[PDB]
Amino acid sequence: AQLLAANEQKFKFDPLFLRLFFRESYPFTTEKVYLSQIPGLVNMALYVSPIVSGEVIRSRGGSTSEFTPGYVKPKHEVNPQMTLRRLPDEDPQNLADPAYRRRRIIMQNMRDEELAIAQVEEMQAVSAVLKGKYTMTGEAFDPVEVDMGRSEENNITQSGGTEWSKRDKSTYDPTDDIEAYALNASGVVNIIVFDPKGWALFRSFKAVKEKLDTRRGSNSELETAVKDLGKAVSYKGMYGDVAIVVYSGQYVENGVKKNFLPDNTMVLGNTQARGLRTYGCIQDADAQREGINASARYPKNWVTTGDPAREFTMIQSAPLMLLADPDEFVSVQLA
Amino acid sequence: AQLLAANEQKFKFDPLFLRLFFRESYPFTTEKVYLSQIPGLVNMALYVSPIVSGEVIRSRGGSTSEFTPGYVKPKHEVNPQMTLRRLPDEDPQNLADPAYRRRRIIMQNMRDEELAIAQVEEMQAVSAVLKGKYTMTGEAFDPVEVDMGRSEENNITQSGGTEWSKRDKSTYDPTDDIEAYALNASGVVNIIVFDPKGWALFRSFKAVKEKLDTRRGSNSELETAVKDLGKAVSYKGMYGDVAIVVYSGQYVENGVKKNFLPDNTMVLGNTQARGLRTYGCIQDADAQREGINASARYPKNWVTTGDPAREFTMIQSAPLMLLADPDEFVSVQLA
Amino acid sequence: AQLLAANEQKFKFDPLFLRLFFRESYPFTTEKVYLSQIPGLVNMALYVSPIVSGEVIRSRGGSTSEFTPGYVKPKHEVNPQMTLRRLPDEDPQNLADPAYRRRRIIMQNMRDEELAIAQVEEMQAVSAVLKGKYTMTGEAFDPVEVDMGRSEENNITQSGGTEWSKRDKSTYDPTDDIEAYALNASGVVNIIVFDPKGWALFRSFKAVKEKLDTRRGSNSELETAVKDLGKAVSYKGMYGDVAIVVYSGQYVENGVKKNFLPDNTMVLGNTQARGLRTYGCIQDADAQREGINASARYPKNWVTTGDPAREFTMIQSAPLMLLADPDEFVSVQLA
Amino acid sequence: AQLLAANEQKFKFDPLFLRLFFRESYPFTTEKVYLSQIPGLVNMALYVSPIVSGEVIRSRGGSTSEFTPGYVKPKHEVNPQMTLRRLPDEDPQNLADPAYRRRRIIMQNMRDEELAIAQVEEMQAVSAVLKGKYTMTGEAFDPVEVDMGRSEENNITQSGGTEWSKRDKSTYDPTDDIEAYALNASGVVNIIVFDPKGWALFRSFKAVKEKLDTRRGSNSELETAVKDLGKAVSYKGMYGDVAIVVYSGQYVENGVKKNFLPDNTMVLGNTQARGLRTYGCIQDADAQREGINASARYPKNWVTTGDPAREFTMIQSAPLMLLADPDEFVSVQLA
Repeated sequence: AQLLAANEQKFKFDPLFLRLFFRESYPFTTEKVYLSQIPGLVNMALYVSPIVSGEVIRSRGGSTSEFTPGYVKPKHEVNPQMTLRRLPDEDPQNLADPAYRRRRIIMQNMRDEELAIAQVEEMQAVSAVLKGKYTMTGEAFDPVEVDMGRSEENNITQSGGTEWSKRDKSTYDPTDDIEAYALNASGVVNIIVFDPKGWALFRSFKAVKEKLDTRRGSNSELETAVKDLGKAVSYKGMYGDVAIVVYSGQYVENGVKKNFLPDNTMVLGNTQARGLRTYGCIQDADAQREGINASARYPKNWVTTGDPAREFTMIQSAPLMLLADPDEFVSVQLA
Repeated sequence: AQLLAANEQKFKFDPLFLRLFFRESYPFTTEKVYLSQIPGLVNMALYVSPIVSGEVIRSRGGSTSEFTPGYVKPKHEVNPQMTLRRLPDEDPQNLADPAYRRRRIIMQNMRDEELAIAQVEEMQAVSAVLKGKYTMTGEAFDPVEVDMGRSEENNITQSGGTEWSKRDKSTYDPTDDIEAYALNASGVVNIIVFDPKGWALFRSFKAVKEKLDTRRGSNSELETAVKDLGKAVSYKGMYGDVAIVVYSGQYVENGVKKNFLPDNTMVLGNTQARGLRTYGCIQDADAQREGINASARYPKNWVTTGDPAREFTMIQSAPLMLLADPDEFVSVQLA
Repeated sequence: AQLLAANEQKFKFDPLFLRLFFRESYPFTTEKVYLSQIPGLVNMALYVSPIVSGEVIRSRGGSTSEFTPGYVKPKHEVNPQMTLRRLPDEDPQNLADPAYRRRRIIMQNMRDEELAIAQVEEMQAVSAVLKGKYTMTGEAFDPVEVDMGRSEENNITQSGGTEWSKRDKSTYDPTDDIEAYALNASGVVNIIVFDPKGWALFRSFKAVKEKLDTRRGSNSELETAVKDLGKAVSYKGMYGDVAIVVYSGQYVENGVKKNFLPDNTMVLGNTQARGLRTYGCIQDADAQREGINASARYPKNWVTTGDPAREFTMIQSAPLMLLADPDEFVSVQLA
Repeated sequence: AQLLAANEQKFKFDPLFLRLFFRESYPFTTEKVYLSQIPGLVNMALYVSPIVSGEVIRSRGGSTSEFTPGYVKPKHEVNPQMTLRRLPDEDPQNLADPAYRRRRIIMQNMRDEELAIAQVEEMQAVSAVLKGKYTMTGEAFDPVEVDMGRSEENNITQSGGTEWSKRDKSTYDPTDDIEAYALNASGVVNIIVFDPKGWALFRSFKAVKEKLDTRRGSNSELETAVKDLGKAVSYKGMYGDVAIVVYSGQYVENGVKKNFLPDNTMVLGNTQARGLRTYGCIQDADAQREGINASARYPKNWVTTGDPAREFTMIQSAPLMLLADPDEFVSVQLA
């Protein structure tokens, strides 16, 4: 079987939530996740006298510091009969040999394993910061609930009383609503990412059109972070100070494709927020034997004999997508 | 007798269906097409505790998986009488040379042959995502039937009861009808490609021309399809969570021009829906000698003798356009 | 006499009816032009069994293929007594040399000469796409009629019914009228070339200026081919999906300048339309002696003896501006 | 132990006050900070004939001198239990090395320390420019007062009969009121930076948005100096000759965040105003031996033995932010 060196992917296509807020990652060397080891936030400086004295600063973890990671180990078979996809610049002549066919099917399995894991991680991040709460479910797995600690003031519901869909489309100005909803953000917002359906009603107002910018974007390197995600991510322009992004990602359930976000919703927040990317241990004999207990991903290839005399491929991981301060965003439930 | 390396075209101008739905291709190393050998889609990551053996993600195929490809091989004359278009100041001295003239005419003949094969692929694709059924028939070809698996709920006919035409053009709103039609789609819908006359009445609604956002800089990179296909595809604008595309493409029969789509239809579709581009084997005596049995296209230039003492150039293929999920679309038949 | 190879112009400034619709050129090797030799259309395909052989594919579609090229050979005399545009600080005393000045006047004569061919070619193009019928009639030239094949339904006049002049200039939307004239075009339209006096009334409608996205640098890339001929061509901008451009080129008669298009005229065409730039044969003994029977232009410098004792320079060309599909464009006579 | 030269930080994150008003710095070689030692201002010339010598010029600067700065000195331990951040594309082999892990911990502790000092260095600046009065407190410090020498008229709070909150929101123009506030500013006003809670009140006026040209690009230098703080500061636009900034940075208490400015307040000044950055002696036994008595910061690492047996890293400085003309800024307490 192919060794552990079969890890040649080096593709960074994290979709808009692991790249914009959850950039930093903290893999752990224990079964669970403890927030005590996390550096946390810096304190004040606390004026003291001259050399007379001096007191030591300890960065605590607060109240809750024990979470259970979402361990995952999806498996594929490497049956050497699947018809290989016609990737470009592929000569069938140096392809008929099994030594290359198997070597490429292994890489294909690695690619779609990594894609599934990363997409589940993004689903986890969206479930985390769309409402602040979160849960872990699954067949043959004990349910687990994770609570960030989102304040109730950051879950503004537009349906109650005053919506946006029942106002004049040529006289109503939605800037005041945006300011009133972003006032309680605990920090200046610059990202107001919408939904594909939710953006239509917002843009339908005429007052936004003239003020809205389309000048290619002049915010930051964010346009570079968007151009790679050309399919499900669109960058629109300037609201005057903040950037507008419409994101329409999809994920594949049992047989049906669904969006990450609830249909008519939007979020305000900051592009400089702190998003934890904690990971548990890869509870495998080989990983512990090779000192790779603290890692984000773990590929493995082997051949099982006797009853299932087949060769398999696994990518084990354990995400616990976490947010430092849940109250730095506002989740508007539009209607 | 030119060599077998005469396939230098590099013209990826597939017309709006081989590029939005059937982006994934699969050559086969066997005569028929065994759909069970397709790797298939990917489910999320379904969680398991790291003490129990994981479940193998296997490509569960359908009840029927043994299809027959539609072998197609057009051949052309290379008689050095056909006039040649003038490339910009391409040294007209060498034109009189027959050796260069035949080599030049081979290239144009190959472009014509390839264009003569692009259309059968989309004659298959239009039937596939318009009805879920397709018959391959022709002179000296035994009829073949392909049942994609489309159900009744994805073949709504507007004539069944209340129709759009027999309403009031200035007051009626079709958004509710569009939502009802998209309800039974088994997945997100964002593309509703129309007909050149199936759209002239939908726009006639007073509410539609107000709701439709015809502004440039629209949803996504889909406008690239407009730039590539400036001859048959237009992009009318936005409609909320769905774009408006008018496809007046035409295919030419023996002497006449005809439309791909019937006059009054629309397709509630997903731009991310996967479509198979499976191909059969090149069932040619020469092809097996060089190991080109599993390939998409196969050119061959040769010289016939005895009765038709001329020389021909032929291109063989076997397109079997397929969809993994036929129920991902809705074919509404307007009236 | 100067050598024939002294033909250095390479400054093609074709005015938007030879660079937008008539890109492809077909020089001929026969005194007349045989349209049947043009490639034209290619049939779709035939579903054939892999065993039996298919039928040969021919080049059909055209019936009448007889046309008379409009031979044009203007000449200039090259006496060295003219006044010349003094190059800024390049000719301190080189002008004193008669040979250098004569070579300069030869170059300038050719530069002025090519315009007398470009103007007639563009006039041919306007005659083609404004009515579909063209007449060749001049002194010492027999009158000949050429008909593109344009149907009568594409020469619709705004006078019939309610013209735009007798209409509201504040509330009415001409988009309905524009599209009502656009179905009978056989292909999506995106070019609406106007005449400034005809375009003046269309600009008046408030719905236009509300919809006329005059934002420069739009997704349309035609302006790249427009700014080169900025003398008489503007670029008004986008109109949703279609592109509005104003053309006011004026061709010089014997001493007077006349507009290419009548005042209240407008066209609907596609920027990727196929236009033929077929050329006849230069029926000159000198060209035939060097095998230049098939070419676009053929300069000739030669000195006369005895009665008109001077030196002359001819340029001979046989332009036969043709259209593949004459019904693709629609020419409306505004009112 | 880490060498004293291990001071590789090169991060400049001054929060909009040390980066715009308090540029120049004056570290001191004496324990207390004597104000009478600043360079000061200069007389004009004192005209003198060129036969007689002129009096030598002497500039002193200020009278009240014997101030006393705070002597903040935060510490940190290097307990090698912290879960180190997974730096992108770093190998796991190096993480096993204890020396590299210790160096990484020291480097992170340096960042945490330096982010703890700038908080006081900015709280002092905010307190100085709101009232010109600022007291230093803290356990075991004997609170020390700082009277900048403000006038009384430069504290105009809107508390009369008419305030900005209880008047007309459509016809009132705040230009006159802003100019009346800026009249007693001892200079030309240039910055009207807001606290966002107080900003939202000003933003509601239509007379503001009818003239607030919030075009992207502040002045070509301000937005260059403020993009680094994408988390705390934001730029609104230009109000004519002046710009508007919204500062929302928060200073953290022992466990809780607090705002630098009172919510409904604004302050007016200039970007060219001079602000002193006087420091004091770094009263350290080793710093005296290394000839660094007068400096801005002083890192130190040591290993304690026996009772608090650990290894400590400490940063110590002495900030005594000052101004030359404290009465040039006007702090309006809105209502």
